[PDB]
Amino acid sequence: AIAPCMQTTHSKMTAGAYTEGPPQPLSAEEKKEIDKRSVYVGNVDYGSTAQDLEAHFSSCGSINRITILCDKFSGHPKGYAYIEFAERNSVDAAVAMDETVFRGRTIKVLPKRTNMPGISSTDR
Amino acid sequence: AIAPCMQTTHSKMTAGAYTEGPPQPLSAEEKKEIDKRSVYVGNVDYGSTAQDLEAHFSSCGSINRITILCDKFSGHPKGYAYIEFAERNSVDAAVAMDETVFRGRTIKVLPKRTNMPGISSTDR
Repeated sequence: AIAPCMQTTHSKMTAGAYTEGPPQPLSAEEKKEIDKRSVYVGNVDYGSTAQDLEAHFSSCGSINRITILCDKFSGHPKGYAYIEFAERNSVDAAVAMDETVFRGRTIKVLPKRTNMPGISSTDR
Repeated sequence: AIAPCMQTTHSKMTAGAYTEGPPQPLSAEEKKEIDKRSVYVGNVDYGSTAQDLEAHFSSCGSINRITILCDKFSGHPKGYAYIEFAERNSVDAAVAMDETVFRGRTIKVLPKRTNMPGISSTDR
C-alpha cells in the first residue's frame, strides 16, 4: 500500500511567455484525441477541486488535462469539470460512473461531446 | 485546383460560449459581460485550489465564475485559471497584479474573453 505523504509537488514549469493566455501548445489533432477521451463531470461539489477530483478519476486511468468551471451565477458555486484523459480506455471507464453518487449528490459523467449533430465523417 | 465548396467564414471560439457541456448555455450577453470582467490567471501552481485562488482575487472584487484548467500532459501539473468577476471594477483591479508573486512564483493575470460560433438545437 503506497500512500503519498506530502511531497510530490512540482509545478515549476511556466514556459515563460508572460502572455501564456488560455492556450497550451497542442495541434488540432492533439485536441481531437483529448476530447475523444475526455469526460464531462458535472454537478461536482465545490469541495472536490482538482487534486480530489483527479484522485477519483485517476483510478480510471491517466489524466492529460482537466478543466473545471464553477458558476456563482447560481449564488452557490457549482462545479462542472471536463476531465481529459491520456487514453480512450480511461474515458470509457469513467463514463461507466455516469450516474454514480458522490459526496451525497448524484454527479453526471459522460464524454465531452462525441455525438452526431448531423453528418460527421473525418473523410468524405 | 479542386474546390467543391467556397468556404469563407470567421473563426469563432468554441469553448466557453458554445460548449457549456450538456447544460444549455446561459445568455449570450451574460457571457459577454462576464468575459469583459474576466481575467486570466496563469502559472498558478497545482498547489493552489479554487478556495485559495478566490480568496486572493476576492480581495479585489466579487467573483461570478471561475474556470481552472490544469495540464499534466507535460508531466508537470500546471494551472491556468480564468476568473470571471461580477464587476468591471474587479477585473481592472485584478489585472493590476499581472506582475506579482503568489505562493513563491510569479503569476500572470490579464483579461480573458470567449465568443460563440452559434447555438441552436433542432427538435424534429
